[PDB]
Amino acid sequence: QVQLLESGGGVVRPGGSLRLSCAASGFNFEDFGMSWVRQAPGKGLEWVSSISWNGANIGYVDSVKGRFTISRDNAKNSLYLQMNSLRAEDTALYYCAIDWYRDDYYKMDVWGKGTTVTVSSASTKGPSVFPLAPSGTAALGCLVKDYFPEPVTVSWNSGALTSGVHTFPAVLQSSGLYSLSSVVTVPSSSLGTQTYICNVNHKPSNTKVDKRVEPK
Amino acid sequence: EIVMTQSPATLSVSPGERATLSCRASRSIRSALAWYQHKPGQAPRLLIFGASTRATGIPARFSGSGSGTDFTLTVSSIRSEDSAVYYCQQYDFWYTFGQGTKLEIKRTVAAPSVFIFPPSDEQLKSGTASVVCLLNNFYPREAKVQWKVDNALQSGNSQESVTEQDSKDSTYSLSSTLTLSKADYEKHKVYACEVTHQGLSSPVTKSFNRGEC
Ligand SMILES: OC[C@H]1O[C@@H](O[C@@H]2[C@@H](OC[C@H]3O[C@H](OC[C@H]4O[C@H](O)[C@@H](O)[C@@H]4O)[C@@H](O)[C@@H]3O)O[C@H](CO)[C@H]2O)[C@@H](O)[C@@H]1O
Repeated sequence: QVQLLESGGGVVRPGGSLRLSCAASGFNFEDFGMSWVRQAPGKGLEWVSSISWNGANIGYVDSVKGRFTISRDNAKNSLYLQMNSLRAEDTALYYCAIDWYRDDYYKMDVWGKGTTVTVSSASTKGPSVFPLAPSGTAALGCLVKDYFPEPVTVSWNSGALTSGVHTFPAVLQSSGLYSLSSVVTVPSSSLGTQTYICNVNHKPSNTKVDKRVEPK
Repeated sequence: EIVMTQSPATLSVSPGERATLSCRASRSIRSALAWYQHKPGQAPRLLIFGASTRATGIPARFSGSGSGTDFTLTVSSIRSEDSAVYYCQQYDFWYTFGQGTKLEIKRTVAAPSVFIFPPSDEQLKSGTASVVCLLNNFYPREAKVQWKVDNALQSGNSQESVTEQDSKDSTYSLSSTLTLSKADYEKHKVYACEVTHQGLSSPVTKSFNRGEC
């Protein structure tokens, strides 16, 4: 389908810089104005910047004026955001979205999935994955422990198992590292027959783990 | 800069009823007001543009109106899938979102299903033991978890996490993780998780003996 794909997020020190990109496919990129919209942890959506279809009108939220620069490359169907002098308030998930069709009408019904920007001095650390082993209905899961920064994604059976899955929000431990669990409830009779594997992916540290959860 | 003020901040409404959400701009934005639904884990979804025009595929139970500074969204025949944060957004002069209204679906009371998980042997190799207690599919959100180690009440060594409201059955789930050193974990035998919730006749305890089964 129509798609926007953000990339370039990661950990950067306060005062540092980063360039985000947003690749468009499935439509005439050159026909649409584009916006960056962010969501800081525990806060609401905040519009950041916009560049019209032909680059004639460019806008910024006041708190990023002089620090961020939006641009586009129609030949590469790509939108960019150069983020300088990064502050803690810039820590957020960054979405790209179309806004207007040319100068005719507001549309803004196509959004990306977001890329995560973390403004921190701390180091990147991949998680450890431990099984939460089962003991009519059974429960099992995976413990994803001691990673930085957010986020991690967890699937079960490579996305085949979705019903009954609860992946918890991460908690910040006193160590400064994050930890979460993903659990699933399954029929107790299928424990010896069906195989259960959590698929943990922590992109910032290039960690991909497939853990088998079996009865003890 | 235009200030968008949304009210109420939070809302808890049972399936089938209706809720009205309010949005105010600090100066006139004419009709350039949009409404968005944002479910946790998904990208925002446009509901309304032009103050009163449903976006493509949005059902008639989403109704928007307003002009100038005052706007409302009314959501009728509310369903469990409507659990989300709802934002207004002015687009008369660039773009500004309101702070949002978090809509919870007030389903009937549901007691937690409680499970306890001992540390894996693999984790004990690292020198830390994580004991996890799971409270599954309960409503309302408020629940108390107490850890007992050899009948000694624990304090300060646990952390809780609550899921977002389930879009299908409107329940919550909660995990409490007890963290101990391997040395502390191997000193004791009985590890217990005691759960209190309004849907339970009496507090429920799930426990295990270290090294058994
Ligand atoms: O046209 C769609 C395209 O425009 C942006 O959104 C519009 C935006 O305008 C706010 C004000 O900016 C304009 O002022 C600058 C004007 O002067 C120079 O000559 C040119 O750079 C430019 O034409 C003024 O016209 C506007 O009042 O805010 C609204 C957002 O909904 C749009 O009207 C982009 O976001 C969009 O892609």
